[PDB]
Amino acid sequence: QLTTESMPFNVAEGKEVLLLVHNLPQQLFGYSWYKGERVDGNRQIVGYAIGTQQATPGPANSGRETIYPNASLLIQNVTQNDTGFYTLQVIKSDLVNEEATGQFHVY
Amino acid sequence: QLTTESMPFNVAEGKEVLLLVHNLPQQLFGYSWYKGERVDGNRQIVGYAIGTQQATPGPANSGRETIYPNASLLIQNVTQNDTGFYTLQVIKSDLVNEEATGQFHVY
Amino acid sequence: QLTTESMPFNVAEGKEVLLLVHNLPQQLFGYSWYKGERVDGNRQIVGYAIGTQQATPGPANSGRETIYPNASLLIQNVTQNDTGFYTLQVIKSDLVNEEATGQFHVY
Amino acid sequence: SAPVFQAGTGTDSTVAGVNNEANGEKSSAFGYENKAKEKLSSAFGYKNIANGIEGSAFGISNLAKGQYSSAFGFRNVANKRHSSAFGSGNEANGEQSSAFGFKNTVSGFNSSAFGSQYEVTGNFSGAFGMGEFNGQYQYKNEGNNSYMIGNKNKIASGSNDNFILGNNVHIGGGINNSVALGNNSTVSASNTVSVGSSTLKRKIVNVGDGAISANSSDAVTGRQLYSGNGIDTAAWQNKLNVTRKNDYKDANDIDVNKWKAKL
Amino acid sequence: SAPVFQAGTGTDSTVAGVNNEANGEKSSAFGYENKAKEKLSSAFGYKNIANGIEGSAFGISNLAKGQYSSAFGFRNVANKRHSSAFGSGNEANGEQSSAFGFKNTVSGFNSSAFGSQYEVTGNFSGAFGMGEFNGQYQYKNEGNNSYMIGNKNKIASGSNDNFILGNNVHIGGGINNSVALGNNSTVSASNTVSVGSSTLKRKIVNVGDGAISANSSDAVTGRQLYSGNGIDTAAWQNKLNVTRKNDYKDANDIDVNKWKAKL
Amino acid sequence: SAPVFQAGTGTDSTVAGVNNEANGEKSSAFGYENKAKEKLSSAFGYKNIANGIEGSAFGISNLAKGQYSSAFGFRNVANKRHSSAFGSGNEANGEQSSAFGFKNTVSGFNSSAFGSQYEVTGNFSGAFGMGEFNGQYQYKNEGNNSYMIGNKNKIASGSNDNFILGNNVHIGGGINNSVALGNNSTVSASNTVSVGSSTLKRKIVNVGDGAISANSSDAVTGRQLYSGNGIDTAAWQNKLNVTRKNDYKDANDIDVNKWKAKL
Repeated sequence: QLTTESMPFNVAEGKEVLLLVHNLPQQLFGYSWYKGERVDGNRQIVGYAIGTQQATPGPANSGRETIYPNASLLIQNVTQNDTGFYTLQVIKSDLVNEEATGQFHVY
Repeated sequence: QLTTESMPFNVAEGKEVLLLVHNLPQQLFGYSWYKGERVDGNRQIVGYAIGTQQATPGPANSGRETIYPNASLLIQNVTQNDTGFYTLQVIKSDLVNEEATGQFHVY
Repeated sequence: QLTTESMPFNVAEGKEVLLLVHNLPQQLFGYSWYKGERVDGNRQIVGYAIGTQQATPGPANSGRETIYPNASLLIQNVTQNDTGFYTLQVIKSDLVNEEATGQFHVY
Repeated sequence: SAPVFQAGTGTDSTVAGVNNEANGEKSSAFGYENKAKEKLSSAFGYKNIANGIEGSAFGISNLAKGQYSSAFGFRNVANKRHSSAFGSGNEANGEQSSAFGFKNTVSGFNSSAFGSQYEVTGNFSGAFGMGEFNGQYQYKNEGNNSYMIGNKNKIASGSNDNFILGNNVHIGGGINNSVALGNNSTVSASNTVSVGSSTLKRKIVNVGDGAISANSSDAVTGRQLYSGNGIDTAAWQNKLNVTRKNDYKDANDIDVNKWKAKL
Repeated sequence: SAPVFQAGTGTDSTVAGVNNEANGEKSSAFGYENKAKEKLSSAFGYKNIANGIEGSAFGISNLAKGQYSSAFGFRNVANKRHSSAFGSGNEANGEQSSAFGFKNTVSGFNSSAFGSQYEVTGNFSGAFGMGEFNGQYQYKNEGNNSYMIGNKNKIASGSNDNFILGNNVHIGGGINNSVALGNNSTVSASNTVSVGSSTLKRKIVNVGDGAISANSSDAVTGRQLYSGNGIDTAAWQNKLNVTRKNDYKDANDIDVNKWKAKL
Repeated sequence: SAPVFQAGTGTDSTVAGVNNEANGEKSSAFGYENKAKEKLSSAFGYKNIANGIEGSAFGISNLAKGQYSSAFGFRNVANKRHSSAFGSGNEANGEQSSAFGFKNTVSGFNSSAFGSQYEVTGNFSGAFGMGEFNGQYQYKNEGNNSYMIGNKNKIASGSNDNFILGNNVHIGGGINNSVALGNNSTVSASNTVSVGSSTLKRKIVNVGDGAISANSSDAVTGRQLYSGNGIDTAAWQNKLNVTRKNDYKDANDIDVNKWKAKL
């Protein structure tokens, strides 16, 4: 089962937050990170394409989010408005989709 | 059954002639008026399209024929060369066709 | 069976060589002459298209080979490097292919 | 009638469904009330007819009459050799022709139509885009070796070798070797490129500098007219009667007697 | 379960394969686990669903929901009337729309997409070429009566009547009636034709001679500026203060007293 | 042999017709002498072979070898992943490639061909129109990120980022970032736009007025050269030696002794 892990769960007001993915399926097509609980066009942060090895930011990008080629997200200089839920969508080689959810709270 | 009615059947040399349609099928695609008994490309007066709500004259138009959005034809300032037969073609939403025939004589 | 005939088999150092075809199938699409034993893109002399009635030389053309509209080849001013094997490809109206082989040696 | 799964009236033929009939050699009729009538023909779906040798009808109410012809979708017609109709309501009446999309008619040799409601009656021509249809086609491509891209465009008969990329462009008779660019553009002569009409005109921007020489067919930018570098001094000096400063400081080419009088 | 060849639950319906069900009148379900649910609908292949009247699904995992809709290939979706999806992974959500190729989405009225990874959300628009897709579409055509040919192009919403033939061209909001030509070109105004950008500029070559007259909207070549034929002599002679040679040989328009002083 | 309606040699497989064989898991072979050999594969029609996982062959003598590949029509070949062949005699040997029409070959990554007798061997390229074929292809598109629209056009290898809209245009090696417009046009340099050849030249008509300033890259019309408004007076006055009228009426900058001699 696809799983997402936050590290650390509780973070300071100026540190880095890293979200990792375990049990990622093989033979994929691309990734996409969203904000909240639902997959929405207007609430996308960053996406990655494996065919061209390309990374492209989305409408809800501020300049502090970075994607890595293992479905991993890095956020720097977090504030009190960055606390809550996040959603990950994985597209496979057969055009089928998978979803995962992570969470973290800032103090 | 699709029917066409002329009013009046006998008309003067300067009056108006009106052709009406009864039992028009629903869910249509367009209309087209011809001159004579056969559907011919070179003998079309006017046509109407429901998708864009458009009316466009044909090669056999003189400037005296008007179409209405109920498959009705109006002819003004008739002469002795405008007497005879007329044909109506109706295209449905399934791309099938229907034909009707009307007639009037001028004295 | 498609057959190719050379005339003459033994030719001089400055004469003409003519290759003819017997039992050519009907309802064809085009012809193509190659050098050697295999059909290769880089070793084509000339080709003919029946749809447009066109003849177009290939990469391995020197200026001495002529095609006729009966799958016949004429070579003029032969040298000692023009001796050996030749291949003919015939494309039919169903997009299927046929091959034939001819040979001649120069003294 | 109940469905039946057995052989047909031809040799090595097969019918599968309700009220099917296969009459050719090695023919297949699968679905509801299909008809295969020739050699190596296939009718799959609902009320499909295949009358040509090696013709295929797949879908709903399709007709394949030519040899090596294909009708795929809803109410398509293929009539000639190597003609293809794909989509909804397409007819192809030319050899090696292709109709793709919604209500496209092709009747030329090696012509292609993609989109909605175009007719191509020319040879070696092509249409990409949208037109209109209300019983008859109101925008056609009737030229040879001409191509159209856009909405509501027309090329007349006898006008050959034309290219249109735009909307509402109508080329008349007697025009050859022309290019039209933009929306609501007009062409009225041969061997011309038009970028507008007589009511609205366009500007060409981001153009590099040309060459100013005796035989130079390159466009000229505004800076070159502003500065004037590279022009023939003698031609402009004898076109506009100029008295040169070096010949003015030192009195040259003067009529002496007339200067005696006034002075 | 073993394959079964019999009638369905509708009138004059047929199921042929394993675990098929036909529920409409004159419907056909042939293959593995197909579903035909309406009148005159056909499902052929592997796990195909036809929910619309006269809708056809042919291939692997296709959906045909609209009336007179066609889905042909691998994982295609047709939703509206007279909508066609042909190829791999195409969806058509507009009336009389066409999606052809790999991963193309059309949601406009009478719009067409051919190629790889474009979305056309405008009306009477068209796309030919390649884009990108990583969960969401990153290049869309959102203008009306606009056409795009190439790779990685964008048109915003509210920008209508535009034509692009090139790569990496992005048109912003508020631009109408423009044409962009070339690779890496930019457009920043209405009623303009652009052939480059502010960093790289192109030259226009092989241009015929224009007309030099009072009202002539034709381009000017380098030879015409070099020679200067056909210009207004009086306008240039009073724009640049010239003392004409015929008025210099014969003393005319001189202030006599000032010539008395110096001489 | 008589037709047979039973199970195949795989798990949950089905054969329907004459001399059919299905060997994969959940496979379907319907028609005359069809062959399905992999998982979730479909062969419908006459002598069709499906050798790839989730590959579909529909029609007459089609081959589907790649994964998620589709062959629809008469004698089509699909070889790679997500490759589509639609029509008559098309082959697609590239990943995510599309061949539509009559005798089209694509062997590039994300490339598209529509029409008759073109070969596209480049990556991210496209062809729309007509070519020629007599055993070998005589017009190919061998450039990357290049597009061709018309009849009998060629792009060589190593020439990238090119766009052609016309007929009989041949681009040689070493040319990049060029645009060719018109019939029988020639291109011979990089970063250029050509509207003709060295034997026939075209005119650009209906052009708006540019800007005459120090840094203005806009085209100039005939009226601007006719009138001469907006030019630098000092640059033209020192380029062409002019004696100004105000300096001629009042004797200025004269060599007094030389005027003493002659007068």
